[PDB]
Amino acid sequence: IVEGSDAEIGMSPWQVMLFRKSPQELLCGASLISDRWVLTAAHCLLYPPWDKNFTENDLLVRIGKHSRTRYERNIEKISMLEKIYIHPRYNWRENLDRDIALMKLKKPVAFSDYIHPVCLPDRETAASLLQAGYKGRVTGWGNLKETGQPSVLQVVNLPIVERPVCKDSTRIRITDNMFCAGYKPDEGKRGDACEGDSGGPFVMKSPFNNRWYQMGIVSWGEGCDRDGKYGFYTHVFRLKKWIQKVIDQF
Amino acid sequence: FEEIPEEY
Amino acid sequence: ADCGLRPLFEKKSLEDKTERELLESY
Ligand SMILES: CC(=O)OC[C@H]1O[C@@H](OCCCOc2cccc(OCc3cc(-c4ccc(Cl)s4)on3)c2NC(=O)C2CCN(C(C)C)CC2)[C@H](OC(C)=O)[C@@H](OC(C)=O)[C@@H]1OC(C)=O
Repeated sequence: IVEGSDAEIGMSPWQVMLFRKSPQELLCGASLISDRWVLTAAHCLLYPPWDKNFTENDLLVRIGKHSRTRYERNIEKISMLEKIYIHPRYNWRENLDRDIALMKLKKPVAFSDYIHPVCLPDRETAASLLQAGYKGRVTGWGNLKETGQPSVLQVVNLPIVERPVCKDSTRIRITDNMFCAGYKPDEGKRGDACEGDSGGPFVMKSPFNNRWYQMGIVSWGEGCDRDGKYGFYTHVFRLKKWIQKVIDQF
Repeated sequence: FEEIPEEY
Repeated sequence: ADCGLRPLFEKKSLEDKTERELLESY
């Protein structure tokens, strides 16, 4: 995260770190959506251009963390993957359309003060909150700049951007399954996700029921916090039927 | 990165 | 069920330091 702040303890208790066994390494963010299911971006798991194609046993999830590097004994919980599922129409060849995957945990985890699932949006929540100018929050342990890295989880609040502005910021052909967020050049604030933040959550707090909803997945960006560029996020509600499919089925 | 418990 | 309600914040009626910025953007 670029131009974020250090998170408060327990501020994002659904945040999950995707962690490589060897070398023992931060790969991506992710999110806890129940006691045995983790949501992330497809490209954290399968990205042919980087030679990335992870199997289950290559990866761990670490839940309840705050420190990027330290093993947070008696706080974090390290979990192993039973199965990885990638949206079948995930497009890695072109624009990262349907950049979404589910991970099924070997064992259900106990919730705690630092471990707690986020809500997934329903149609009405999406239609209400996913509006240009409304802000969400992105968290992660990714890099502090393009260029380096944080000691603890970073947080930044970013506004959702009008779709035509998203489209005119890039040569990439945007789909209806993604949205963009970030401040425009003449706005006073800046901030962006950066490398190592992908697969983490873009959340919003409902003013109706006070609950946190995961509206996006950190998907891609060209650079980090460049003027006139914006981060792109997988549109979680648009893919919810696929989510519910998988879950009412494994 | 701090080494994790081998058990995992 | 109790999704999205944080043990250390919503479950204790405590606000985090920047959540107001989101609610204000609405
Ligand atoms: C539509 C498409 O295929 O776009 C590909 C272009 O991609 C261009 O290069 C990327 C420029 C900025 O990139 C970074 C430069 C520095 C660092 C970069 O990644 C760090 C990063 C950032 C983030 C996030 C920030 C905000 C988030 Cl939300 S996530 O996460 N990781 C990037 N990002 C990329 O690498 C991505 C790679 C993935 N693609 C997907 C949309 C498919 C987007 C960029 C090619 O230009 C070249 C050669 O570098 C361009 O080549 C040309 C000019 O045609 C490609 O055009 C092609 C090949 O079609």
